[PDB]
Amino acid sequence: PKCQRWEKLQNSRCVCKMPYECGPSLDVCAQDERSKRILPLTVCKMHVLHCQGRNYTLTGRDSCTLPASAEKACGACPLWGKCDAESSKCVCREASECEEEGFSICVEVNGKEQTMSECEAGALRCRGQSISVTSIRPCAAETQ
Amino acid sequence: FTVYEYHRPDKQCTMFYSTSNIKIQKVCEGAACKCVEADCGQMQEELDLTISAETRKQTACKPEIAYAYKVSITSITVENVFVKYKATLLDIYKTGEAVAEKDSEITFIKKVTCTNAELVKGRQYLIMGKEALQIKYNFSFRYIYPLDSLTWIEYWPRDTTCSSCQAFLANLDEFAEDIFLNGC
Repeated sequence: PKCQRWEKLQNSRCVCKMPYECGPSLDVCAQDERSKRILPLTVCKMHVLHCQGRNYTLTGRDSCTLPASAEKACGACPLWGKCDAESSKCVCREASECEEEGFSICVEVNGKEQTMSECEAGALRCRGQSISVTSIRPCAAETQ
Repeated sequence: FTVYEYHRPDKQCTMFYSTSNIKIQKVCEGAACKCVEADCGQMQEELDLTISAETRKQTACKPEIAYAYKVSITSITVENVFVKYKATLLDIYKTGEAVAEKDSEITFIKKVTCTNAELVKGRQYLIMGKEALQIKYNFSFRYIYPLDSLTWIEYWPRDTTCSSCQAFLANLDEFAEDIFLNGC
């Protein structure tokens, strides 16, 4: 059946997933479904809501107080990282430690827009690399 | 309980009963029907000021909870242990076991002992409880809800802010949004 990152297929057919089952997605800034005001959100929850016909709006990388916007402590690490040995701080993983399925998202890196996995962008964010997220949808950069 | 006409002895009629009270009961428009345990309860008051929206999340999060939605009551029926209570499905949050997508407009039946859980035709409403018994005379009994005892029930405001006041509907919207975005 026809599953997807915002999805949960059933009865030999495609279907949407619950925004709470999408809750483990990377945090980012967003905007109101019928107003100009900015607020925190997650890419998988916003996708599952849009798959349920709910409204949403984008925001810049600094436009809201998203919980995942900086490196975390031990015992609460996002999917892009884990606790270090005998240490209270969390550490960021290499892109090969992609245990989560992830979305694919658009980001600016080295002064250029590029599509990458949500977990790889999360690793670059957590390790303090110079990045700027541009949409929860992928870029045009892979066009041929 | 049975009879025949003495002037017409072929004209014989019968029904079965007992003195003992009955608790294994559900009824349907088909050849086999589901059963419930004597099920009846009571609803909440309409337009309740600043009611506990987090308690609605806790009720929908319960292990017995596997029906939960926001809908318009469409019409009713006549068989007194299961007056059918048809609907117009607006949204769903834990419609649960072997269910599917909204706008199905299916029944949510009621019984005569449940007098504190009355419903209004055309009225918007919010509710929670157990899932449907999944077989009938049709290929399925899917989403034919039991509306059984200890279930949640309340009115859903059709227009909010002039009704003294919008904060009650906004609390219900926050409860619905918490069930959708955090769940159980």
